[PDB]
Amino acid sequence: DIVMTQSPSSLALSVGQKVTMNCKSSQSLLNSDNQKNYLAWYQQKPGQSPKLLIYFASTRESGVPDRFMGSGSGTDFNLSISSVQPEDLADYFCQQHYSPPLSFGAGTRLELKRADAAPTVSIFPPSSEQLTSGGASVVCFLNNFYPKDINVKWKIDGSERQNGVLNSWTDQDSKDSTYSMSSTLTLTKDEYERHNSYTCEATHKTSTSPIVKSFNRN
Amino acid sequence: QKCVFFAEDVGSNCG
Amino acid sequence: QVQLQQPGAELVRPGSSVKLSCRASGYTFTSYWVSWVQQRPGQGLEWIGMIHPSDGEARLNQKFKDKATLTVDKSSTTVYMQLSSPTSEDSAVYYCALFDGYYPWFASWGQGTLVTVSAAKTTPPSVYPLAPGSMVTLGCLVKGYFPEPVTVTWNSGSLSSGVHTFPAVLQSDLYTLSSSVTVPSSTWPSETVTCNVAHPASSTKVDKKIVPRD
Ligand SMILES: [Cl-]
Ligand code: NA
Repeated sequence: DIVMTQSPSSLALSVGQKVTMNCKSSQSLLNSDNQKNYLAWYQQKPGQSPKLLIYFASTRESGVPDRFMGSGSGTDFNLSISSVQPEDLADYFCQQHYSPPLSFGAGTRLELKRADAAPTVSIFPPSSEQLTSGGASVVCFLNNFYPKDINVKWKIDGSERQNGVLNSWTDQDSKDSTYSMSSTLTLTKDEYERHNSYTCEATHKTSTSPIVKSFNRN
Repeated sequence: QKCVFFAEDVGSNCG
Repeated sequence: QVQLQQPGAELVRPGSSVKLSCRASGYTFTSYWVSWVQQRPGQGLEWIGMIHPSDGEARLNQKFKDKATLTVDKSSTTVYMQLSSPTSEDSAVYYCALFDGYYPWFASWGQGTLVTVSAAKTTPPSVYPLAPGSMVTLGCLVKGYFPEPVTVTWNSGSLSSGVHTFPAVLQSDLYTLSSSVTVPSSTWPSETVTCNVAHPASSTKVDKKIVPRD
């Protein structure tokens, strides 16, 4: 099978900028017969299905604006946009149409650039209503931060905890272009009551130190 | 047509 | 123009086979291959295989050889893909697509069917208030519901800004979701803050007040 490697995995850009995406194949996609490279490019907006942009590496599908530009040969290929518009903010995938099985790359995501924003971190203990049911969910919100690169860690009475933690992300906000994240550590009531200190830590660009929010059951 | 315009239709009887 | 009609969503029980539908129009159905494409949540695209409605011949990606079965119904110009012994790993969007003529790239796609694998039944959510240990943040934990979706509002919409409702996570056949709201310190706990959760599938609509904690 032919393996397709895209990079980068995400790009923050400003409206009007030119942008370039890379797609490499584990073997040549060049057919000597017609000297054409068998690669296609797709755009997928959030919640939508893919849309064909380019085929044969550099041919646009009818109705595709000429700010989309496919180039490359053999095993190295690029997709460029001369002037990134707001509607271009989407996922982009390359596909080799050289031989079956048809294979794609993991994709590149374009996202709108903006000024750094510090996350607002909040930590919530388990509700009484939940404790009654013998469950214990400690919640931590990290809201309205940029960029999206962030590291969050739970600590119980000092030592880090990973197991029992489920995270959830929002898309780039349509208003302020920020990201928000949710982290929930679920324990048993029994387990929750074995410890006193519960900590939510975040390492972000806007801070040279870790953002530490914690609570003591006392 | 079944024999799609691959450059190489591997594992098919389209040769 | 070409059309590929897929259902938006499909619920399937683990170990129970599901038959996905994709009705084709706008071209000679008996002349072109119809492919199936998988997209795991957050992951990329993966080609499953294709079937030719001329005689129902199928070619599968060997990775799904023992996973997927393709069938045709030419009386209703519909193509089907079936998944055997499905687990939660098979929860993804499944697209049917059509080649650009005989060229092996995809010029036409269906809307995609979101396949949720779960043996749970219509379960109502347990709504928990989250009171914190000069902007104060509150939250509601909407845990253990099935299926999607739920609706969360704060003070019946009066608080639209400062509200973050997060995508649900499927843990144990059940969905769990949380919502936060950020307000000035002067408004809580001095004033009333309420999250309104609606689970249409259960026909439930609960209101939970965020009360301070000594
Ligand atoms: Cl028709
Ligand atoms: Na096809």
